[PDB]
Amino acid sequence: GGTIARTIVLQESIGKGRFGEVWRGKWRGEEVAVKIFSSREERSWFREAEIYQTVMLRHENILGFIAADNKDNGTWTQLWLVSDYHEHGSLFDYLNRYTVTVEGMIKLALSTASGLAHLHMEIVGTQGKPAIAHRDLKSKNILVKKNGTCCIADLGLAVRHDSATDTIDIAPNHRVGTKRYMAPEVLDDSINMKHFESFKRADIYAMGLVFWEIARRCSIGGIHEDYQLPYYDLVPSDPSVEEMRKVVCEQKLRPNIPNRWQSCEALRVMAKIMRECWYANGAARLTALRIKKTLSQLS
Ligand SMILES: Cc1ccc(Oc2ccnc(Nc3ccc(S(N)(=O)=O)cc3)c2)c(C)n1
Repeated sequence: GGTIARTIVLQESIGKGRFGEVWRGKWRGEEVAVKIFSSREERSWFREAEIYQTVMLRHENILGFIAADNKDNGTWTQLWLVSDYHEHGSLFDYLNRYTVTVEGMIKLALSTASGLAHLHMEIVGTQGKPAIAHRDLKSKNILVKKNGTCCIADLGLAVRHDSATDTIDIAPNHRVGTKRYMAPEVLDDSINMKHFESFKRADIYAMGLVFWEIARRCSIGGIHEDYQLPYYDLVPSDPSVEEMRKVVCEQKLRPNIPNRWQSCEALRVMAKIMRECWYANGAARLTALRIKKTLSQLS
């Protein structure tokens, strides 16, 4: 019989995501995480399985993928994505629960940037990995390991670049990601979707907003800021594209960078990075590689 879903016992409901219900389960004694999709969600299940099975994807800062599989309970069929299980949940959950040291902030920002750098990087060869842009990077799509480093997950909305023919592996649909985290050029539809670099640039804007989320919780001498999502001060919960666009593109606002942060060297390097991810012109933004180097030198 099958060697995956067949032998997995589900233990705890984690919650309903955009696509896929998440569960914590047990696989030959080991804790695993399982995304369950229904048969009418086959497209999203397949696409996410496809991305995670990209040659040479595995990296310690991308979620460790185990298998896609089917499970027939006798009444209906379930479509399964199985992965490593991370007890701390998302970077969102961790930043709400906890404050971090300077050491902790740098681990979270570095590991995240290393994950994105791996995604973005083309590796030549037959086993060579295609460049990949996430398209929905946000604190809820990044998980926190026990060792205090991040890994990027929820790769269902990702696009892959064929550098041989300069084509993207899907016919992309405008504005698929989380509205709050969409880059300006996404919010106003000026993004050139027939340029793969444009997708990598949108990811960098989103990562800047995530770094901001982290930096707020770095507690030095007792001083830290409460957890907020980006633009908590400017837009409602569940903001519309129009609400986001009026703030990010018309009023040209970005999350606030507190005075406190220029006191410390680490927060000053982080603050400089945020601003250099938040340019309205994607071309001027830092690359994930360049950000990885900087946080490596800082650490
Ligand atoms: C392919 C796949 C399978 C499962 C999965 O879900 C996971 C994977 C790894 N770790 C977790 N852990 C986790 C634990 C708690 C919570 S929370 N926020 O509901 O407490 C969220 C995620 C979930 C994801 C994102 N992708």
